[PDB]
Amino acid sequence: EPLAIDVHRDANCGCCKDWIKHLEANGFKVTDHVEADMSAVKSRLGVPYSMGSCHTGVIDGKFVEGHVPAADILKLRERADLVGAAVPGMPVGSPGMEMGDRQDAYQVVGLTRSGQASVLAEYP
Ligand SMILES: [Cu+2]
Ligand SMILES: [Cu+2]
Ligand SMILES: [Cu+2]
Ligand SMILES: [Cu+2]
Ligand SMILES: [Zn+2]
Ligand SMILES: [Zn+2]
Ligand SMILES: [Zn+2]
Ligand SMILES: [Zn+2]
Ligand SMILES: [Zn+2]
Ligand SMILES: [Zn+2]
Repeated sequence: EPLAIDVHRDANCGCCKDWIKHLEANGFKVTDHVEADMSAVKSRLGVPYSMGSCHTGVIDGKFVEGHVPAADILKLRERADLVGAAVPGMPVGSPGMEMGDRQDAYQVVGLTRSGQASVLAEYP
Protein backbone atom coordinates (compact mmCIF):
# COMPACT_ATOMS: atom_id res chain seq x y z
CA GLU A 1 0.00 0.00 0.00
CA PRO A 2 0.97 3.68 0.00
CA LEU A 3 2.75 4.75 3.16
CA ALA A 4 -0.05 6.35 5.22
CA ILE A 5 -0.56 8.10 8.57
CA ASP A 6 -3.76 9.25 10.31
CA VAL A 7 -3.43 12.42 12.40
CA HIS A 8 -5.66 13.60 15.27
CA ARG A 9 -4.76 17.24 15.87
CA ASP A 10 -5.59 20.07 18.27
CA ALA A 11 -8.12 22.61 17.08
CA ASN A 12 -6.72 25.94 15.82
CA CYS A 13 -3.10 24.73 15.82
CA GLY A 14 -1.05 25.92 12.85
CA CYS A 15 2.09 23.88 13.54
CA CYS A 16 0.17 20.57 13.26
CA LYS A 17 -0.88 21.50 9.71
CA ASP A 18 2.70 22.49 8.85
CA TRP A 19 4.00 19.16 10.19
CA ILE A 20 1.44 17.38 7.98
CA LYS A 21 2.82 19.31 4.99
CA HIS A 22 6.38 18.19 5.80
CA LEU A 23 5.19 14.57 5.96
CA GLU A 24 3.41 14.91 2.61
CA ALA A 25 6.57 16.38 1.08
CA ASN A 26 8.30 13.26 2.43
CA GLY A 27 5.91 10.93 0.60
CA PHE A 28 3.44 10.12 3.39
CA LYS A 29 -0.23 9.87 2.54
CA VAL A 30 -1.90 11.78 5.41
CA THR A 31 -5.49 11.76 6.61
CA ASP A 32 -6.42 14.07 9.45
CA HIS A 33 -9.11 15.79 11.47
CA VAL A 34 -9.46 18.22 14.32
CA GLU A 35 -9.94 16.13 17.49
CA ALA A 36 -13.05 16.19 19.71
CA ASP A 37 -11.68 13.95 22.54
CA MET A 38 -7.91 14.12 22.65
CA SER A 39 -7.62 12.64 26.17
CA ALA A 40 -9.41 9.52 24.92
CA VAL A 41 -7.21 9.34 21.82
CA LYS A 42 -3.94 9.62 23.71
CA SER A 43 -4.90 7.34 26.59
CA ARG A 44 -6.22 4.63 24.28
CA LEU A 45 -2.96 4.67 22.30
CA GLY A 46 -0.86 4.59 25.47
CA VAL A 47 0.79 8.00 25.16
CA PRO A 48 2.34 8.69 28.60
CA TYR A 49 0.81 11.54 30.58
CA SER A 50 3.65 14.10 30.39
CA MET A 51 4.77 13.06 26.92
CA GLY A 52 1.75 14.59 25.19
CA SER A 53 1.96 17.15 22.43
CA CYS A 54 -0.42 19.05 20.13
CA HIS A 55 -1.29 16.16 17.78
CA THR A 56 -1.23 12.35 17.67
CA GLY A 57 -0.52 10.34 14.50
CA VAL A 58 -1.13 6.60 13.99
CA ILE A 59 0.87 4.56 11.50
CA ASP A 60 0.71 0.76 11.17
CA GLY A 61 -0.56 0.54 14.74
CA LYS A 62 2.08 2.73 16.44
CA PHE A 63 1.57 6.26 17.77
CA VAL A 64 3.53 9.33 16.66
CA GLU A 65 3.18 12.03 19.32
CA GLY A 66 4.10 15.54 18.32
CA HIS A 67 6.59 16.95 15.85
CA VAL A 68 8.53 13.75 15.07
CA PRO A 69 10.70 14.11 11.94
CA ALA A 70 9.75 11.90 8.99
CA ALA A 71 13.06 9.98 9.10
CA ASP A 72 12.47 9.01 12.73
CA ILE A 73 8.95 7.82 11.93
CA LEU A 74 10.62 5.40 9.48
CA LYS A 75 12.94 4.19 12.29
CA LEU A 76 9.91 3.74 14.54
CA ARG A 77 8.26 1.54 11.91
CA GLU A 78 11.19 -0.87 11.75
CA ARG A 79 11.75 -1.35 15.51
CA ALA A 80 9.57 -4.30 16.52
CA ASP A 81 10.14 -3.50 20.21
CA LEU A 82 8.57 0.01 19.94
CA VAL A 83 4.87 0.87 20.01
CA GLY A 84 5.29 4.64 19.55
CA ALA A 85 7.60 7.63 19.50
CA ALA A 86 7.02 11.08 21.01
CA VAL A 87 8.46 14.56 20.86
CA PRO A 88 6.74 15.98 23.97
CA GLY A 89 5.55 19.55 23.93
CA MET A 90 6.36 21.73 20.95
CA PRO A 91 10.09 22.45 20.72
CA VAL A 92 10.93 25.28 18.36
CA GLY A 93 12.95 24.04 15.38
CA SER A 94 11.25 20.66 15.14
CA PRO A 95 9.50 19.98 11.81
CA GLY A 96 6.34 22.05 11.53
CA MET A 97 7.50 24.19 14.49
CA GLU A 98 10.49 25.77 12.74
CA MET A 99 10.98 29.51 13.26
CA GLY A 100 14.38 30.64 11.95
CA ASP A 101 17.83 29.60 13.07
CA ARG A 102 16.78 28.89 16.67
CA GLN A 103 15.92 25.48 18.10
CA ASP A 104 14.92 24.07 21.45
CA ALA A 105 17.04 20.99 22.02
CA TYR A 106 14.81 17.89 21.88
CA GLN A 107 14.77 14.11 21.60
CA VAL A 108 12.50 11.69 19.81
CA VAL A 109 11.63 9.18 22.54
CA GLY A 110 10.67 5.66 21.54
CA LEU A 111 8.47 3.64 23.90
CA THR A 112 8.13 -0.09 24.43
CA ARG A 113 5.05 -1.81 25.81
CA SER A 114 6.99 -2.52 29.02
CA GLY A 115 7.11 1.25 29.42
CA GLN A 116 10.79 1.46 28.52
CA ALA A 117 11.92 4.75 26.98
CA SER A 118 14.50 4.50 24.19
CA VAL A 119 15.90 7.61 22.53
CA LEU A 120 15.52 7.37 18.74
CA ALA A 121 17.19 10.69 17.93
CA GLU A 122 18.64 13.78 19.62
CA TYR A 123 18.62 17.31 18.18
CA PRO A 124 20.80 20.11 19.72
CU1 LIG B 1 2.32 21.57 16.98
CU1 LIG C 1 3.11 24.37 18.06
CU1 LIG D 1 -0.03 22.30 15.64
CU1 LIG E 1 0.50 19.42 16.52
ZN1 LIG F 1 -9.40 11.73 16.24
ZN1 LIG G 1 -2.52 18.33 2.90
ZN1 LIG H 1 -5.05 16.53 3.35
ZN1 LIG I 1 -6.12 18.00 6.16
ZN1 LIG J 1 16.14 1.52 8.23
ZN1 LIG K 1 7.28 23.95 7.89
